[PDB]
Order: sequence, then C-alpha cells, then structure tokens
Amino acid sequence: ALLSFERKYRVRGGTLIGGDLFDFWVGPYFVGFFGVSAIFFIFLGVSLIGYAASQGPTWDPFAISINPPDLKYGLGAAPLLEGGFWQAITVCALGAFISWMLREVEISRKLGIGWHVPLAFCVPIFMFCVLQVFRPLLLGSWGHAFPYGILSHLDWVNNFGYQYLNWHYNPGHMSSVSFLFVNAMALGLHGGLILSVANPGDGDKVKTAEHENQYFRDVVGYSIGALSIHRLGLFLASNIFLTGAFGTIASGPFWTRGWPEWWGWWLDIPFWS
Amino acid sequence: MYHGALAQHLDIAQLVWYAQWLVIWTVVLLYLRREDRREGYPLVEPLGLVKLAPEDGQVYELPYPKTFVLPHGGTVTVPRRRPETRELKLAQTDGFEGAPLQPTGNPLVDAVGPASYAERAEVVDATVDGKAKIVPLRVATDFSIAEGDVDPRGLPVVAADGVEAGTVTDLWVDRSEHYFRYLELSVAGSARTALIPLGFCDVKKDKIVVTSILSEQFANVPRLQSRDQITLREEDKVSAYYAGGLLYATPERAESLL
Amino acid sequence: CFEPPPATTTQTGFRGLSMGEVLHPATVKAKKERDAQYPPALAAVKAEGPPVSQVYKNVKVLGNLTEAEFLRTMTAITEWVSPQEGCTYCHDENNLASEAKYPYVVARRMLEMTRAINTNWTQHVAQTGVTCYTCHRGTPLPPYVRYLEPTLPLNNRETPTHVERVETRSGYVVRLAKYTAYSALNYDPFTMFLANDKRQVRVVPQTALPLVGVSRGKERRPLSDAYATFALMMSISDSLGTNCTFCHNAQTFESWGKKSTPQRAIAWWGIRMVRDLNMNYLAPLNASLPASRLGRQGEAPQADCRTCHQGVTKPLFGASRLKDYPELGPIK
Amino acid sequence: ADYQTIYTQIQARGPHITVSGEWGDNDRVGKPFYSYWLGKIGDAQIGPIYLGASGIAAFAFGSTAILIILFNMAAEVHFDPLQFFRQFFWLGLYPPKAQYGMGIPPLHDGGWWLMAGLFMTLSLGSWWIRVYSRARALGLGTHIAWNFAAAIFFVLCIGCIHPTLVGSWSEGVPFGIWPHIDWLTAFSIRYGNFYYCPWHGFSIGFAYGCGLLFAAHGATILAVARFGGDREIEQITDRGTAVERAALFWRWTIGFNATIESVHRWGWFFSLMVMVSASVGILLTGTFVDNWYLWCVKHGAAPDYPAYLPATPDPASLPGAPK
Ligand code: BCB
Ligand code: BCB
Ligand code: BCB
Ligand SMILES: C/C=C1/c2cc3[nH]c4c(c3C)C(=O)[C@H](C(=O)OC)c4c3nc(cc4[nH]c(cc(n2)[C@@H]1C)c(C(C)=O)c4C)[C@@H](C)[C@@H]3CCC(=O)OC/C=C(/C)CCC[C@H](C)CCC[C@H](C)CCCC(C)C
Ligand SMILES: C/C=C1/c2cc3[nH]c4c(c3C)C(=O)[C@H](C(=O)OC)c4c3nc(cc4[nH]c(cc(n2)[C@@H]1C)c(C(C)=O)c4C)[C@@H](C)[C@@H]3CCC(=O)OC/C=C(\C)CCC[C@H](C)CCC[C@H](C)CCCC(C)C
Ligand SMILES: CC(C)=CCC/C(C)=C/CC/C(C)=C/CC/C(C)=C/CC/C(C)=C/CC/C(C)=C/CC/C(C)=C/CC1=C(C)C(=O)c2ccccc2C1=O
Ligand code: HEC
Ligand code: HEC
Ligand code: HEC
Ligand code: HEC
Ligand SMILES: CC(C)=CCC/C(C)=C/C=C/C(C)=C/C=C/C(C)=C/C=C\C=C(C)\C=C\C=C(/C)CC/C=C(/C)CCCC(C)C
Ligand SMILES: CCCCCCCCCCCC[N+](C)(C)[O-]
Ligand SMILES: CCCCCCCCCCCC[N+](C)(C)[O-]
Ligand SMILES: CCCCCCCCCCCC[N+](C)(C)[O-]
Ligand SMILES: [Fe+2]
Repeated sequence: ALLSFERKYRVRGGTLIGGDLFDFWVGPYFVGFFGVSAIFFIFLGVSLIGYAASQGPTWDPFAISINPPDLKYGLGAAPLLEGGFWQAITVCALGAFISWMLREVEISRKLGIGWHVPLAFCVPIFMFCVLQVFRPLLLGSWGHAFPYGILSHLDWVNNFGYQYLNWHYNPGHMSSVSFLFVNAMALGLHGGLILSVANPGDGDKVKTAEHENQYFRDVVGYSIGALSIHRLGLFLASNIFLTGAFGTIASGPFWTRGWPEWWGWWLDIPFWS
Repeated sequence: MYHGALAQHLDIAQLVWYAQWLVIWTVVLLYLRREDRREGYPLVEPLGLVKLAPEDGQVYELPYPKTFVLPHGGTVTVPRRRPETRELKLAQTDGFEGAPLQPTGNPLVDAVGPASYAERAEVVDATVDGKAKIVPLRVATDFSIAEGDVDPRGLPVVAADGVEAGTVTDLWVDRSEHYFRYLELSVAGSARTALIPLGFCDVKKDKIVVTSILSEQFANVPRLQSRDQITLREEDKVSAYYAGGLLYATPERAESLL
Repeated sequence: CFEPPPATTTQTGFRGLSMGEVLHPATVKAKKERDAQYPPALAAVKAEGPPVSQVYKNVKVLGNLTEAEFLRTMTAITEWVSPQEGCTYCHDENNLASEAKYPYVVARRMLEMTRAINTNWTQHVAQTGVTCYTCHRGTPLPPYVRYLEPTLPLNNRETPTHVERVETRSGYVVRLAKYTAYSALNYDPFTMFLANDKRQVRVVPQTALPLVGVSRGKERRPLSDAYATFALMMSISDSLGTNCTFCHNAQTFESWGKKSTPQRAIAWWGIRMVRDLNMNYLAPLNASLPASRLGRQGEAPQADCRTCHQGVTKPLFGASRLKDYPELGPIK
Repeated sequence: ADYQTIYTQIQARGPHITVSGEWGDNDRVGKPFYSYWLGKIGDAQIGPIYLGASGIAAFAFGSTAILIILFNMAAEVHFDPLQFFRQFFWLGLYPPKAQYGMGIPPLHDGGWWLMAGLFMTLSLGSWWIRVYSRARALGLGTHIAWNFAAAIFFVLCIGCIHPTLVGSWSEGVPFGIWPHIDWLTAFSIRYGNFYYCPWHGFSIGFAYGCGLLFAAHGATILAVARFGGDREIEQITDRGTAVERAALFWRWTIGFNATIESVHRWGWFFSLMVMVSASVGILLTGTFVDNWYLWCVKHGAAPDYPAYLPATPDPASLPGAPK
C-alpha cells in the first residue's frame, strides 16, 4: 500500500470541508469531501454519456458524438436527445473538474506545501469555461459550444476556425501558439539539462548546479537558473490558454469578419496607404 | 494501382498506426514507469512477513539498479534498502488500512506529518570546487546584497501572533547559484541563533513577517551542529519545522477552514 | 480594432459543428440601406399599336415591344445605368437611331447579355434575376469590376492613393491581399479562375491512397494550385460577406452530399456563369470601348462575384424586377 | 504565500563562477553584466558567451539565409523602404509555383528559396554541433542534442524530405510571417484535412501534454521551493522531503507517481514525441496517403452527421452540366 517514506506524512488534517469524516485514503488515493463529490460527478457524467450514446447510431468510440442543441433553443434547456444530454454532461464535467481542483488543495495542505498545482489547474478549467460557457453566453446559444466526441470535437474546431476565414491570423491565436511551441521546447531543454547533469554516462561523475548554468551561458549567453525555469515553465504553459482565451472570446462577440482583415488597423494607416 | 497499398485492404499507414502505439506503451510501461519506482519501492504493507522468498510482482516492477558516481567522492545506488529507522510519534486513529495517524506528542519537535524531514546525508552540500555551498555572509564576504534590495540585518522578525521574536543577524547564501536561502536570527530571550528559509519570510523595509509559526515556537527550531555551515539533513530538519507550523502552530489550522 | 456585440448568427450544419453565418448588425443595416436605393419598378403600360420593329429604325433586340412598353424599358435603362447623364449618354439628340456613341453599341450587347443571364443561367439567378441595376448601381461604370491585374480600390468610385494606383509597383502585394480578404496568398484568383475556363478549381484527391501514375514528380499538380484555390475561396467568401461554412462543412471541403449546402451548388453555377459572361460578353468589348476604359493590356473591365453581390449573399438582398420587366428575360 | 516563488525578494551578488570545459575556455567572450529587474524573476547575470567554430559557422550560414530572404522580400516591394515596413508580414520567398518536379527551379521561381533552404539547413547543423559539443566539453549528457535533432529532423521533413519523396520542390514551406502560415492551410487542404491524420493527433497529444507536464512540474517545484526542491540534482542522488512531498502529492491525487529524475524523462520524452510524431505524419503524407479524411473513412473512423439544410448533389455529375 505505502511507499517506504510515506507513513510519516499520512496524518489527519488539512481538509476544507468535513474534518475527519472524509479524511482518509483508499489504496493510494486521498479521498476528502472533494474526492466524494468528484466520484459522484464522474459517475453521473459517465452514466449520462453511456445512456446518450446508446440512443445514437454507433458504438465505435471514434464516431460517437453527444452534440449541444440547435441555436434556436438559445440559453434554454433542450430536449434530452437533442442537446439536453450535452447540457447535463457539461454540468457534471464542471462539477468533476472543480472537485478535482479543490481535492488537490486539501492534499497540498496536509503535506504542508504550496497550492501552486491546483492554482495551475484553474487555467484549463477556465479555458473550458471560455469555450462552453462564457462564449456561448455572449453569442446567446449553448449551440455555439463544442460537441463531446473523440473526432467530432475536431470538426467543430475546424469549422469554427474557418468561420473567420483563416484563424491563423487571429492575434490571440498567434500568442497561444507561440506559448504552446516555446513551452514544449523549454520542457525538452529543461528535462534534457537535468538528465544531462545526473547521467553523463561512461561511469563519469554527476555534475553540479554550476555546470547547469555554465552550459546555457555557453550556448545562448544566459541561464535563468534552477528555481526560475520552473516559474517560467508554469508561466509559459499557463499563457497558452490565458492569452488564447482573448482570441477565442473575441471571435464572434467582438469580431465578425475574417481574422486576416483585422490587420487593417496596421496595413491601412493613411500615413503609408 | 495505389502507392502504399498492400494485400487485401491493408496499407502502410495503417501498420505504422499499430507500430506507433506499440512503441508508446513499450516506452511508457516497460521503461518510464519502472524509472518511477527508483524511490520508495519496495512498498510496505501491514507486515509483509514472507521473509524467505520475494513476491513476484515486486521484482518485475523494479528496474536494474543504476549507480551515480557523486562529484566529491562516493556512490549512490537506486533503488535500494532504505527503511525509516526512527520512531515516529504517531497513533492510528482507526483499524481501517488507510485511516490517518494522529501525532502523540508535539508534532513540530517530534517531526511528523508536514513537519517530517527526509533522512538525507549528514553531509555539507558543496560547490563545484569543494567549498561549503550554503554559508552565512560573515563567511561569504565576497557576496553582497544587491544594490536596491532590503538588507534585513538589524530588522525584527515578527511571528504569526504579532510578537517580535528576534533580530535578523545574517543571511545564508547559496554560492553555487548566487541565491539567498535562509535568514539567521537571534531568538529574543533565548540566547540562541535560528535559521528560517526565505520562503517563510515576508521581507518588508522595517520588518520580516513570518506567519508559519508563533513567537514562542522559535524556541525549538532545530539547532545546527556548527555555526557556519549546514548539512543536507539539517536543511530538511529546519525547513520542515516551519512547514509543520502551517498545519499545527495553533489547534484551529488542522481543522476545516469552513 | 474591434466590432461591438451582439452578433447575428445562423446555423448551416448539424448542431455542434459550428457551421453558419456571423454578421454584425450595423454592417448589414448599411448594406441594406445602400441596396434599398434600387429604384422601384416603373408603372405598367398597356400594349398598344404595332411592334416597334415596324415603327423605329434601328431596333434589333427589343423589336417585340410596343412603343409605350419600349420607352418604359429605355426610361428604366437610363435610371439604372445613366441617371445623372440621361438619354443623351447613349443617343444623338437629333437621331435616336444613330449608333455613333460607343455606349449605344455596348448597351445593345448588355441587353443581350442580361437576357442571356435570365434565360440560360436560372440555375444561379433563379426567379430573382438581374437587371442593369444589379451591376451598374446607377453609373455607366459599375463600381466593382476586374482587370487582368488586381486594382484598388475595389470600388472604382473611390479615388486611389499613390500606392494603390496600378502602375506603382511597391503596392502590388497590398492590391492582391485586399482581393483575397487580406491574406498573403500570392495568387490572383480572378485571372486564374473567373476570366476563363482553362483551370480546374478542385485540388483534393478523391482516393484515400495516392494513385500510381498521377502522384510522383511532374505528374503532380504543384501545391500552388491548392494555395490558388484557397485564394479564390477567400475572395468568394469576401465578395458575398460570408464565410466557408455557408457552403462547406470543413470536415471535408472536397465532399458534396451532406457535407455541402445548396448554396455551394449555386456558387458552382455562379463560377460557370461568370466565365460565360467574361469570355463571351464582357471581354470582347475591348473593340467597342475607348482606351480610357481598358486596362494596361487592352482588356475591358470584366465581372467577378462582387460585381453583382457587393458583399451580400444575394445581390440586393433578393430584390427582383423580373416580373416588372419581362423583356429582360427569361425569353422563350 | 511563499513570495520567493513569485520573485526574488533579496538578490545576491558575488564573483562570477566559470566552469572549465575540456576545450574552448578562451573562446568565451564578453564581460558579464548584471540586471536588477531580470534578477527579480531570474538569474541576474547576462553573458559571457562561448563563441566556437560551429557557432561562428552557424551565424555565417544563417545570415546568408536571412539576407537571401530579405533581399527577395525587398524586391517584392520594388525596394520601397516604407512599403517594406508596412507589408513585412505579407512578404515572402516562395518555392517554385510551376511543376519542375525535382528539377532545380529557375531563380525567379524558387531557386532563391532553394538556396535559402540550404543555408538555413547548414546553420541548423552547425548549431546542432555546438549544442552537442558543449555538453561533451562540460562532461554532460547529450540529451538536449537528441531532442534538438528531432526538431531539426522535422524541419527537414516539411522543407525537403517530403518534397523529395513526392518529387516536387513546390511543396516546401515558404519563408515569411504570413506566407509560412498560408502553407499550413494549403498543405492540409491538399492532403484531405490534417485533423484526420493520426500523427497530427499524436503530435498534438504530446504538445498539449508538454503543457500539462510543465504546468504541473513547474507548479510542483514551486510548491516545494521551501524545502529546496529547485536543487533537483541533489534531490536525485539524496532524496529530500521536497521530492518526498512532491511524489506523495501526485500519488494521492492520481494514484501513481514519479521520481524527481523520472518526471524529467517523462517531459523530455513528451517533447521529443511532438517532433517524432509530426515527422512520421509528414513522411506518410503524399508518399502513402493522399487524403487523410478518406483514409479515416476507409477504415471506419470518420464521424458522420445528418443533413441540416438539404444534402446537395455535386452539380458537376448531373447529366448535361458544363465543364
Ligand atoms: C481550421 C481551424 C484552426 C484552429 C482553430 C482553433 C480554434 C477555434 C481555437 C483554437 C485554439 C488553439 N489552437 Mg488552433 N492551432 C494550434 C494551437 C492551438 C492551441 C494552442 C489553442 C488552444 C487549444 C485549446 O483551447 O485547448 C482547450 C483545452 C482544454 C479546455 C483542456 C480541458 C482540460 C480539462 C480541465 C480536464 C479534462 C479531463 C479529462 C476529461 C479527464 C479524463 C482523463 C482520464 C485519464 C481519466 C496550432 C499549434 C495550429 C497549427 C500548427 O496550425 C493551430 C491551427 C488551427 N487552429 C487552425 C487554423 N484553434 C483555441 C484558442 O486559444 O484560440 C485562440 C481555440 O479556441
Ligand atoms: C479549441 C481546442 C479544442 C481541442 C482541439 C484538439 C485537437 C486539434 C486535437 C485534439 C486531440 C485530443 N483532444 Mg482536444 N480535448 C479533449 C481531449 C482530446 C483527446 C481525445 C485528444 C488528445 C488530448 C491529449 O493528449 O491532451 C494532453 C493530455 C494528456 C497526454 C493526458 C492524457 C489525456 C487522455 C488521452 C484524455 C482522453 C480523454 C477521453 C478519451 C475522454 C473522457 C472519457 C470519459 C468517458 C471518461 C478533452 C477532454 C477536452 C475538453 C474537456 O475540453 C478537449 C478540448 C479541445 N480539444 C478543444 C475543443 N484536441 C487530438 C486528437 O488526437 O483527437 C482525436 C488532436 O489532434
Ligand atoms: C488548416 C491547417 C491545420 C494544421 C496544419 C498543420 C500542418 C501542415 C502540419 C501541422 C503540424 C502540427 N500541428 Mg497543426 N495543429 C495543432 C498542432 C500542431 C503541432 C503540434 C504539429 C507539429 C508542428 C510543430 O510543433 O512545429 C513547431 C516546431 C517546429 C517548426 C520546429 C522548429 C525547430 C527549428 C530547429 C527551429 C529553427 C529556427 C531558427 C532558430 C531560425 C532560422 C530561420 C532563419 C534563418 C530564416 C493544433 C493544436 C491544432 C488545433 C487546435 O486546431 C492544429 C490544427 C491545424 N494544423 C489545422 C488542421 N499542422 C505538423 C504535423 O504534426 O503534421 C503531421 C505539420 O507538418
Ligand atoms: C518539441 C521540440 C521543440 C524544440 C526543441 C529545441 N529547440 C532547440 C533545442 C531544442 C531541444 C536546442 O538545444 C536549441 C537551442 O539552442 O536552445 C537554447 C534550440 C533552438 N530552438 C530555437 C528556435 C525554435 N525552436 C522551435 C521549436 C521547437 N524546438 C520544438 C517545439 C521554434 C518554432 C516553434 O518555430 C523556434 C523558432 C533556437 C532558439 C535554437 C536554434 C538556433 C539555431 O539553429 O541557429 C540559427 C542561426 C541564427 C543566426 C539565427 C539567430 C536568431 C535566433 C533566434 C537565435 C539567437 C541566439 C543567440 C545566441 C542570442 C544571443 C544574445 C545574447 C548575447 C544575450
Ligand atoms: C496550460 C494548462 C494545461 C493543463 C494544466 C494541468 N492539467 C492538469 C493539472 C494541470 C496543472 C492537474 O493538476 C491535473 C492532474 O491531475 O494531472 C495529472 C490535470 C489534468 N489534466 C487532464 C487532462 C487534460 N489537460 C489538458 C490541458 C492542459 N492542462 C493545459 C495544456 C488537456 C487537453 C485537451 O489539452 C486534457 C485532456 C487530466 C489528466 C487531469 C484532470 C483530471 C480530472 O479532471 O479528474 C476528474 C475528472 C474525470 C476523471 C473524468 C470526468 C468525466 C466527465 C464528468 C465526463 C466527460 C466530459 C468531457 C468534457 C467529455 C469530453 C470528450 C472529449 C472527446 C472532447
Ligand atoms: C473508487 C473510489 C470510490 C475511489 C475514491 C478515491 C478517489 C477520489 C479516487 C480517484 C479515482 C480517479 C478518478 C482516478 C483517475 C486518476 C487520473 C486523473 C489519472 C490521470 C493520469 C494522467 C493521464 C496524467 C497525465 C500526466 C502524466 C503523463 C504524468 C506522468 C508523470 C507523473 C506521474 C507526474 C506527476 C509528477 C510531477 C508533475 C512532478 O513534478 C514530480 C516531481 C517530483 C516527484 C514526483 C513528481 C510527479 O509524480
Ligand atoms: C444606354 C444605356 C441607353 C440609354 C440611357 C437610353 N437608350 Fe435609347 N436605346 C439604346 C439602345 C442600345 C437602343 C437600341 C435598342 C435595340 O433594341 O436594338 C436604343 C433605342 C432607342 C429608341 C428607338 C429609336 C431607333 O433606334 O429608331 C428610342 C426611341 C430611344 N432609344 C429613346 C430613348 C430615351 C427617350 C431615353 C431616355 C429616357 C433613352 N433612349 C435612353 C440605349 C440607350
Ligand atoms: C454585370 C453582370 C452587368 C450587367 C447585368 C449589366 N452590365 Fe453594363 N457593363 C458591365 C461591365 C463589367 C461593363 C464594362 C465597364 C464599362 O464601363 O464599360 C459594362 C459596360 C456598360 C456600358 C458602357 C459604359 C461605359 O463604358 O461608359 C453600358 C452603356 C452598359 N454597360 C449598359 C448596360 C445595360 C443597359 C444593362 C441592362 C440591359 C447592363 N449594362 C447590364 C456589367 C454589367
Ligand atoms: C459558396 C458561396 C462558397 C464559399 C463561401 C466557399 N466555397 Fe469552397 N467551393 C465552393 C464551390 C462551388 C467549389 C467547387 C468549385 C468547382 O469549380 O468545382 C468549392 C471548392 C473548394 C475547394 C476545393 C475542393 C475540391 O474538390 O478540391 C476547397 C479546398 C474549398 N472550396 C475551400 C473553401 C474555404 C477554405 C472557404 C472559406 C475561405 C470556402 N471554400 C468558401 C463554394 C464555396
Ligand atoms: C450577376 C450576374 C451575378 C453574378 C456575377 C454572381 N451572382 Fe450569385 N446570385 C445572383 C442572383 C440574382 C442570385 C439570386 C438571389 C436569390 O434570391 O436566389 C444569386 C445567388 C447566389 C447564391 C445563393 C445565395 C443564397 O441562397 O443565400 C450564391 C451562393 C451565389 N449567388 C454565389 C455566387 C458566386 C460564388 C459568384 C461568383 C462565382 C456569383 N454568385 C456571381 C447574381 C449573380
Ligand atoms: C540539393 C540542394 C540544391 C537542395 C537541398 C537544399 C535543402 C536541404 C533545402 C531545405 C530547405 C528547408 C528545410 C526549408 C524549410 C523552410 C521553412 C520550414 C520555413 C519556415 C519559416 C520561415 C519563416 C518564419 C521566415 C521568416 C523570415 C523572416 C522573418 C525574414 C528573415 C529575418 C529574420 C530576423 C528571421 C526571424 C525569424 C523569427 C525568429 C522571428
Ligand atoms: C486524429 C485522427 C485519429 C484517427 C484514428 C483512426 C485510425 C484508423 C485505424 C484503425 C485501425 C484499423 N481498422 C482495421 C480497425 O480499421
Ligand atoms: C495521445 C498521446 C498519448 C500519451 C500517452 C501517455 C499516457 C500516460 C499513461 C499513464 C499510465 C499510468 N499507469 C500507472 C497505468 O501506468
Ligand atoms: C487506449 C487509449 C488510452 C489513452 C491514455 C489514458 C490514460 C490512462 C490513465 C488511467 C489509469 C489510472 N490509474 C490506474 C493509474 O489510476
Ligand atoms: Fe525540474
């Protein structure tokens, strides 16, 4: 059950709700009140998915799709088969994600560590809300949100992009993509570096912090240091969505033309027109 | 005819799909997840008594040992025999397998839960060229505080209960990374020194705020063996002490926030 | 920078596919007011007396009409094409049968063209049809026309800047961009696809695997064709004030059936119609026009999707005068 | 809150450490300077920089490439410097528009493009040698160089390996801000929607996973900064409470965990797999798959949806319809 070093940390306390009532483990998993709400919402969501899927055409996991309502239903409840299942499932997902986050808070308090992880996990919960809640509120229908299917959701991303002619030219997207790419690079650099220090191989000896910083100074004239690459990492990753959100929320409510056209602000200044 | 077609509804890209997944799970399961087991394994149960032969799964889940040749002599081999020797001052709140343990004594001194420390080497972490890495400024005289920032030497340390608990005498610097890691302080009314990691310090212009522990609790901060250096284990001991505070400093911090 | 909410949306595909129109009310209202300027139909006249083929001297196209009917046609033509210039734009004051002015001969061909559109291209213009107004919008030179090279502004009623002027070479990339909805796509889709029928718009294979014989080296179409098609599609999208999902489910641009809308079929006929119009009616008018009308390679101005649509998915929001002016087609 | 995780409250200055490499210690140039604002969120020391043969070779070849691009860009605005600044994003250097196959294209139609390609490629190889050799010189693993080799391999795939395999330089990526972007849609359109390329999906999976892992890892280390978790090398060789707590955070959350070393392996591998997966996709594209959507349909993967507006027969296949 327990890691060699685990028993000493496995103490009572650090909950947010319920004190001792849900303060226990099952196997390796901490439970908490928010473990219980999580499982509740997962069960409900997965049930609702299974029921909805059986009423549909196929059972191929690639081709299953639970879609939101038509636009004509605006912000109302829709009949279950024609968007209600999607509405219910959306609520269960948010229940599950927020539970998962708050559970991580409780686990952080018990260990006496920072809340940075649940904090970082708010970012993707927020971005999910941008797509499924906030942007559909501003446009006025739930039918603007994305369908739950492995491949069907890609068809939505696809068409949504082409509603604005060339989505690549969306400035929030440009920012988002740049953070996605630079974040992946940096993870490779970081992971590479650490392993390069602890694993020179050929029985050669493990190196030092000094070696870490010397390597990057030599190659690119600067080394951000050990703690800071972790701060930068969290920052770069989180900005994939924090900036992308603006580009997503802008498209429709604050901009109805194609995204390349938006660059008129620059191209069409009279001074050089 | 078709580029990439093979006999009877097979094509190249379809085989590569299967290959790609095989490669992934191979690396994930047989390589990565075994690397994940280099610490804390083998697992412990309510007494795994089978003392003459090993259970099969426990051998399969581990990788072949690796040996790090440490930079200043020595080797470490992982995974290894590493049981927790020291008596933990904790009691089982129930019979259930995954019930929490309660501290029996004073959990900051007893060093349990969030106040726990790893059994690291009683060895001074070193610079690239052999010197002690984490040393106070009285020793590291070629290091200064940067032009612009608070010099905390002189300023009072106010604990969580708003009570001045000591005066900051020195900063301990990391000579390998050029980074301050602890403040040294005199515990008022105790004629002793005490380290606090900068992470538990709110550095202001006129004071240093520390919300982790009470003023009285600065009494029992782990003592160092020496005045002007610190061991890897001592760093764990000291850091752990304050972190314990977060849950244990008052009774109400263990309880539900709501 | 930005356009304030709310946005009018429509649905053009199955719920969940984010297919449909995204429109800014202010912009639609402006285009609606502009298009509302379409003059109302002239009052009907009772048909009396002989055909004007027995009355007037030089009537080739409208000879079936009676005198009152015919002069109604001429009054409407003036209102639609030369309202500020008047009857004398096409005629000698003292000889209404003289062909001495170039607008007279062009106007004859335009009558033939307009009747052709309403008879042979009903697959595109349907019951709505077109009149002279559709393109001309009350000026002899239609606002939206194309030369064999891109020009700015798109509306020839606006005065060009130095860079916009076609002879200024440093502005080529911008002239081109504004025809392709601001993309850097480096292709003029008008000369490539709408001026004539030499090029195939479709670029996407209709087989999963590459066919041996068409798939290696010089057998292959260059990727430039796919860029060109995209450019045509950006241009088309912009010219109707719409987006790709009006006509396509982007899941498979190449597919028809449930993956396309009826508007896509109509757009297909539009390409064909635009080609007929350019090749057989508009392009040959370089012989009949002054050099001040011609472009820099002696080409007459020709039509694209914008010429009629002017940023609306139906020209003039579907306004029609077809019943009001039978003489402009369809012709049995 | 631990404010040290947000920024350095008290910066330290001290003498500049130089770790001696097995060669090139004299080729380090510049004198170090310190930035106070940088040192709030980083290490304050900027410079010096190593300046070897491979690095100089790289600058040489890269500058040639950049010059070939910029000259062609300027030619596209008939050398007007004001329109160059205005239109910069729209300017580019294109591969051949006409099908010459593998023929060396004329300079006016993608010969310059081809040349810029060579010189960039040489620049990447030279820099690769720098990244590798510096690791050997300081007695370090070549882990970074192998991740970077994958990145370079992917660039060669889109730029010349794929064009070689189908046999047309016309399918290269143009140089230019918007023009390299325009290629993405043209390529996707040509090959039947890249969302239906499984290697695209894998690449995205790993790319998003790099997001997940670095957010999670970064946040984990900051959350154990108090116990020294940033000093990761010595937490490998001598497990401290930092990495004990870090591991138990995850074990109690998701049911399993890593070591402080292995999480770096996870991350390195995920990073690597973005480029490896992308590369496999491009190698299969054109070569052995022409339309990824139809390929997914062929194998019963594609989702289908009811008509909303009426289904619309292709008018080109009605009887008596025009060309
Ligand atoms: C043709 C259409 C285009 C398009 C349309 C598009 C749209 C419409 C949008 C994006 C967006 C984005 N695009 Mg994108 N795009 C991108 C990259 C990106 C992303 C960086 C960004 C964010 C995606 C996102 O929001 O995830 C969302 C991820 C979420 C919400 C994660 C939720 C996690 C959740 C909390 C937890 C879930 C838990 C599980 C259910 C639990 C189960 C686990 C199991 C193990 C138990 C690249 C790199 C490219 C390239 C190379 O060309 C590209 C091309 C295009 N995009 C095309 C041009 N793109 C988004 C953006 O930011 O725009 C600016 C966006 O809205
Ligand atoms: C605007 C941008 C969108 C976008 C655009 C996008 C693109 C372009 C592509 C994907 C792909 C994927 N997306 Mg996705 N997406 C997904 C999940 C997925 C996976 C099916 C797949 C790989 C993800 C991955 O490895 O991430 C990183 C996480 C890792 C590695 C941890 C493991 C994640 C695990 C594989 C998740 C599996 C989820 C389950 C299948 C669903 C839950 C089942 C229930 C019953 C328990 C979820 C759960 C959400 C939510 C809840 O918001 C989401 C939102 C979006 N995606 C936005 C709508 N997505 C790729 C794909 O291949 O899809 C077919 C792909 O190419
Ligand atoms: C409409 C068109 C689409 C498209 C078209 C597309 C294409 C054509 C290709 C991809 C590819 C990829 N797409 Mg993608 N895409 C992606 C994500 C991704 C990437 C993960 C993946 C790999 C590319 C990469 O990381 O390069 C970033 C890293 C690079 C480019 C390596 C650079 C390293 C190099 C050594 C740096 C050197 C620079 C020098 C310093 C400077 C020198 C230059 C000077 C001298 C001029 C998302 C998340 C989405 C969403 C959400 O919609 C999306 C939608 C689309 N893509 C649409 C479907 N996508 C690639 C792929 O995986 O295909 C299977 C790919 O080839
Ligand atoms: C998933 C895997 C990811 C990944 C991985 C990796 N990527 C690496 C490594 C790994 C492992 C390296 O070790 C190496 C490196 O060195 O890192 C520090 C490197 C590289 N990744 C760069 C750019 C990049 N990666 C991209 C993408 C991905 N990468 C994908 C996502 C993209 C995108 C997204 O388009 C871009 C633009 C360059 C910074 C660099 C090559 C420089 C060159 O080839 O010379 C080219 C020669 C030149 C003259 C160009 C000069 C200008 C550039 C900006 C360089 C200036 C540096 C200079 C030293 C500054 C001096 C200032 C100083 C005095 C203060
Ligand atoms: C920049 C920010 C980045 C970021 C950051 C972080 N990410 C974190 C953390 C941080 C910090 C954690 O602390 C946490 C975790 O524990 O780490 C292991 C986590 C996690 N990241 C996951 C998925 C993930 N991260 C993504 C993206 C980013 N992450 C971006 C890049 C993406 C995509 C798509 O890119 C995916 C798929 C899970 C594995 C895990 C949540 C588990 C959960 O929530 O359990 C509880 C919920 C369940 C077990 C299932 C719920 C079932 C519902 C009710 C029914 C299904 C509904 C559903 C909407 C249907 C969709 C169908 C689909 C085909 C369309
Ligand atoms: C049945 C029942 C009633 C149970 C009650 C209890 C309860 C609530 C149980 C929950 C059950 C559920 C829902 C389980 C599902 C668990 C989930 C969500 C698993 C998802 C796992 C996935 C796919 C993760 C993706 C990320 C990934 C590839 C991680 C691999 C590497 C790992 C494990 C990283 C985590 C990790 C990081 C990020 C470090 O930085 C770090 C630093 C130092 C030491 C260790 C670590 C470490 O482990
Ligand atoms: C060009 C856009 C024209 C304007 C404006 C007007 N007319 Fe016209 N007219 C035009 C053409 C091409 C023709 C020949 C038509 C044909 O069927 O071939 C005509 C003809 C006439 C006639 C018949 C006279 C004759 O040819 O013997 C008359 C009497 C006439 N037009 C009168 C007329 C008036 C009164 C106008 C202003 C209200 C007017 N026309 C405008 C071309 C154009
Ligand atoms: C778009 C399909 C058009 C319709 C319908 C009509 N016209 Fe037209 N016309 C069109 C173009 C592209 C051009 C070339 C530009 C030019 O100005 O020559 C024209 C030209 C004319 C002219 C000549 C005017 C001039 O050059 O000064 C005339 C007199 C004219 N058109 C008349 C006309 C009439 C009477 C129409 C309805 C019967 C008509 N046009 C329809 C485009 C289109
Ligand atoms: C209707 C008014 C359309 C809009 C808006 C868009 N497209 Fe289109 N497209 C349309 C037609 C009628 C055709 C067929 C042309 C023919 O002559 O046969 C097309 C074709 C394409 C293709 C090529 C598909 C193939 O079979 O090879 C592509 C790739 C394409 N269209 C893409 C596309 C995009 C991205 C659009 C938004 C910018 C777009 N189209 C708009 C009709 C209409
Ligand atoms: C004048 C001769 C036209 C030109 C040139 C083009 N179009 Fe057109 N279009 C025209 C009319 C009179 C109508 C009828 C409006 C109606 O009520 O049916 C149309 C219609 C369309 C449509 C249908 C729009 C809808 O159903 O909402 C589409 C999609 C369309 N046209 C597209 C299109 C394209 C792509 C063109 C260039 C190839 C084009 N049209 C040219 C008149 C004229
Ligand atoms: C046998 C011989 C003859 C043929 C083989 C030669 C060969 C191997 C050719 C290979 C060519 C290859 C791999 C081409 C790949 C091209 C690609 C992927 C281009 C991609 C992007 C290009 C971009 C973004 C170009 C931008 C250009 C500019 C911004 C102008 C140049 C100036 C700069 C300052 C560059 C900054 C770039 C960025 C960091 C902001
Ligand atoms: C992101 C795109 C993912 C598409 C996944 C489709 C893979 C098709 C291969 C299925 C395996 C072969 N078979 C026989 C079941 O058809
Ligand atoms: C689409 C990209 C696929 C990425 C695959 C990474 C999945 C990680 C799986 C964790 C498995 C955990 N465990 C304990 C069962 O081994
Ligand atoms: C076949 C596709 C699977 C995609 C990857 C799914 C990730 C697996 C994580 C679930 C395992 C959870 N567990 C047992 C470790 O707790
Ligand atoms: Fe790390």
